[PDB]
Amino acid sequence: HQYQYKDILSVFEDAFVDNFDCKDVQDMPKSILSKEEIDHIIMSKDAVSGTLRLFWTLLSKQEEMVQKFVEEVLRINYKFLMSPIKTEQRQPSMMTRMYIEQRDRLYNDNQVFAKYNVSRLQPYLKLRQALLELRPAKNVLIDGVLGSGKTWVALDVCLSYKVQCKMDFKIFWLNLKNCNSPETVLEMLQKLLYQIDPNWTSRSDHSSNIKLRIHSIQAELRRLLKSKPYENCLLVLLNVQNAKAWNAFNLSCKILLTTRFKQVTDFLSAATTTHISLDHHSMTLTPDEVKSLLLKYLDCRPQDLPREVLTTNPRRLSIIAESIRDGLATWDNWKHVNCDKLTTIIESSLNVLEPAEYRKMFDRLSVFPPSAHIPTILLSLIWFDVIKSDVMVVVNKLHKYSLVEKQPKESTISIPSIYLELKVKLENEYALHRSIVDHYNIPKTFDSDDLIPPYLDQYFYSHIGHHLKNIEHPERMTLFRMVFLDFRFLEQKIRHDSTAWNASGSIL
Amino acid sequence: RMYIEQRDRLYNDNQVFAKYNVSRLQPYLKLRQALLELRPAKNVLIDGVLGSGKTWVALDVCLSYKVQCKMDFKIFWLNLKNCNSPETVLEMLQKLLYQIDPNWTSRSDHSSNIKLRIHSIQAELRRLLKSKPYENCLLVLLNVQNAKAWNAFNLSCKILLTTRFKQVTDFLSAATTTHISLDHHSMTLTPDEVKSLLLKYLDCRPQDLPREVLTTNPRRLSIIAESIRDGLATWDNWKHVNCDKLTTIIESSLNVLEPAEYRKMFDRLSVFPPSAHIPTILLSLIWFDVIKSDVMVVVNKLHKYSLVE
Amino acid sequence: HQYQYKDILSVFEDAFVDNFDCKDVQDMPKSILSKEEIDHIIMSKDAVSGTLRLFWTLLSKQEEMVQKFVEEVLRINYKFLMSPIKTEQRQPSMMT
Amino acid sequence: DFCLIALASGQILLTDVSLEGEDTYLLRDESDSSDILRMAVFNQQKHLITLHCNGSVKLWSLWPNSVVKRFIGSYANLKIVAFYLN
Ligand SMILES: Nc1ncnc2c1ncn2[C@H]1C[C@H](O)[C@@H](COP(=O)(O)OP(=O)(O)OP(=O)(O)O)O1
Ligand SMILES: Nc1ncnc2c1ncn2[C@H]1C[C@H](O)[C@@H](COP(=O)(O)OP(=O)(O)OP(=O)(O)O)O1
Repeated sequence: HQYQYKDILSVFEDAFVDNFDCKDVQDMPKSILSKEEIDHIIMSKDAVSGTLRLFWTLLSKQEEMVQKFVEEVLRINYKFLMSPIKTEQRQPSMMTRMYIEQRDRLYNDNQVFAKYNVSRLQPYLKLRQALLELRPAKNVLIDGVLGSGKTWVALDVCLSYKVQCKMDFKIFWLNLKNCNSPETVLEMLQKLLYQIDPNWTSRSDHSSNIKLRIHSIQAELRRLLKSKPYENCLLVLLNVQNAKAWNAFNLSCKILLTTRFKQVTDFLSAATTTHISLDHHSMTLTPDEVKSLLLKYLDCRPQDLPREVLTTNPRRLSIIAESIRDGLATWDNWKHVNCDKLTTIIESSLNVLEPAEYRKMFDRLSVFPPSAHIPTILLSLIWFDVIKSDVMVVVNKLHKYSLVEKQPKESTISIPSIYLELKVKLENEYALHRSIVDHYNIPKTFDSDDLIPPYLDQYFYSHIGHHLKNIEHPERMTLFRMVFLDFRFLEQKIRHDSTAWNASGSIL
Repeated sequence: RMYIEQRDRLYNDNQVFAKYNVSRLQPYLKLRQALLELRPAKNVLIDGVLGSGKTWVALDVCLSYKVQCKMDFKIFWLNLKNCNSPETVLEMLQKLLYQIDPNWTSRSDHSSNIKLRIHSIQAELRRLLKSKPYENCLLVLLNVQNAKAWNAFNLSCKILLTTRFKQVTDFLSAATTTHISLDHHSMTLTPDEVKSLLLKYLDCRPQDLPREVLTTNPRRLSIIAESIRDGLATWDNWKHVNCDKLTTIIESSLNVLEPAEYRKMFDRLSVFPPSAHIPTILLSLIWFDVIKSDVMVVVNKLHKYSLVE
Repeated sequence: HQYQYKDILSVFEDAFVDNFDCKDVQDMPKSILSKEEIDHIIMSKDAVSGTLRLFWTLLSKQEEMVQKFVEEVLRINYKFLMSPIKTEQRQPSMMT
Repeated sequence: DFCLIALASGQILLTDVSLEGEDTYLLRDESDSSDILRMAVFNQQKHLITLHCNGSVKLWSLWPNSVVKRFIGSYANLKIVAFYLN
């Protein structure tokens, strides 16, 4: 049986949290902790951070080190802390075995935390806070743009002891990843039924009305769940895809969500639920983290780390990290970036839309130079397959799918992201000239006059020349306004510096 | 008596340890170490290249007393040797059910959804297993062929694996499991061993032992050893080496691949003089049926199948 | 019901014995212990004597002093010892 | 002769342009070192010397941490006094 310190160590923290601080002690036998290690820990601002980052470092090491660490505390003034931890041996508390077992049945999700992840702190920390509290009808969303590792931060907190004890070692996972129409729901619902009890008689009749039928199950469930011990459980729903759907599972308590689509996180309201957003810039992949993550794939010294900063999304970060440990891209090459997986994920991810009504329309969006803003008024020109106010109708109809438009909400639209761009190769055939050319529509009207011209916002000063890229060069060399001193200065007009006599701290 | 009985029901696997094997030490020894420890959710892989006698070292340790007592004389064998698609799984799963208790009512409805159906069985199993005495058991899985599959049987405790395919031993991670590799040079057939194994077939004095060192794989070693006790090859002839069995084993062993997409491609590899290394850049020339980066795509797509690259 | 520190204090010692020594701390707010008091304690040769003579001194005093003493340990580096002793309130262990 | 660092309350690394067509801009936004007495730069640029009113040592890395403890470490106001030895 005999347990192993790194198995058990994670259990008791609070005691270990409160009355002890890492900074108190750097004895630092070098094998057991590197210098950079404890260099990093103390930098945390508080115990709940401080004590925490300790464990995650230790548990990433081979047992000998830990096996020595439980001894090392003895030599420190305080051994009182390590006498309990020595109740590993022949004394897993009759509770604790429940835990130390179950996380394994959680790790038998395998790949997931098997090799790859580096924790996180902020998104973790807010969540445990909330998910510790909620009482038996509530919710916590987790919203993120494609990838952005919600399904993981989902798990990881659900692994941490103090949670697992709060909820009585009952945690049920599902996937709505394919959920549409009544039929499918019945399935991915009916599975949930078996996990709770391995007895269900068909007794409620097989009557061909599918709509009725679930509402019988959903009944039989609702009672059973809140009825007995099983009083505190939580469902978890990964990749909720139907705004209904949801209403499938309403009956329960303590459930938890993950969702791409805007229309879900909008459908819920802060009254009965909380939020965790992973887009909010404070929540996402401290560049120090990317080092650790991008490390575990390449298996090379920090001198071998990439320079120039690639992105923070865990998805698309792995594909890079993976493509190098095996395939091409040299880690220095990458333009191609393993298009297939990147595609095969991004491709189906767009499968939701009305193809001619909509999927035609992204193809247009390749017109735009990346990362900028696009005036909605300008957007009116591109399609002209459907007409008039449909523009704002479109973006909305588009926007509801997660940032596939990416609203700025001032007189414009914003790039959905690198991803839904990054995919491929605009194609679009005839489009280029007339679409790039005719979208020059604005200026040639205004040429030379008094004072300050009616010239369009902050988009034209930047990329108007890009649209020239598809046009006649002499015709641009005329109007490229290298020649024209009037228009030209008005670019850097808006441009100032936050600081000193230079550019930026605000704007170049 | 529980023990001394059961090993017999283990030897009634017959051929296996009936006549042929000579033990081993190293691969044995590491394994008992691990397999003595693991608690009721864990794994031990056993990885080996084709043949290389994993299924045996598998058994042999499971025969040794101190194990057999640790696990309470309950050891259940399966074969996923044919496991694909939901249907088959249901079978090779449903068998396992009977061995545990000879009572199972169909009661969970026969509803035509195959996907649902197992997930009912797999439930009914999961409770029963960890429930009662039967608290410590181990499944054993020989020749896990579907990277799923696995996920068929997850519910249990103490299970154990054998796998050719790279993609399995990669899919698992040292966090929740250990490894035993049989390729690792320290693990494999001390040339002194080959003497003992190659002995029991030929039944002749050590003066009659082969000289020049043939190979360490138990598979393909037997075929030699067998072909001599009966058929041709003189023990001095062997170029032919009983191609059929050698073929019939190796042939189906390649049956996994996309035939025109891939099985065309081995045929190319015969270009190469044996045992060397081949520059991947050089590899680009040979096929030229599919183009450009597909080379590295191929080898990978190939490589995942055990060292077929 | 409510129990009273000098009632309960005598229960747990071993913990209080092992990992703590009086000599470690003379903070000595004078009302709670006289000078001669702690003058005498440290003179003992070992914890099993040392920790012990502590209690017998305390339990000879009125509850206020003790009532302050259970607080005084907090200010000392180690409060970990006094969190259990604060399980007096509404938690006499079903044994105790 | 690549960059030019300038700042007050921003603690930001900026860029220096040398006659020639090409120029460079950069953003940094380091944590606040504010209310230092003076500032300098080291030779290998991987180390950054910093001192405060009451005194302290804070190291930084230009590639995109303070101990007053042990010996001495008295409590008092630090003057402008500082220098480099061999
Ligand atoms: N903490 C993490 N550390 C390292 N890699 C991570 C982390 N979180 C996610 N990843 C990477 C590794 C995972 O293999 C990859 C899988 O994508 P995933 O995180 O599951 O996205 P997601 O499921 O949360 O959103 P989506 O549904 O769009 O995939 O994401
Ligand atoms: N310890 C052993 N001693 C003697 N012969 C052995 C030994 N192990 C394996 N062999 C030989 C004899 C067996 O008849 C022959 C059978 O192949 P086997 O060991 O079952 O391969 P394997 O099943 O472990 O891998 P594979 O699935 O590819 O066959 O291998």
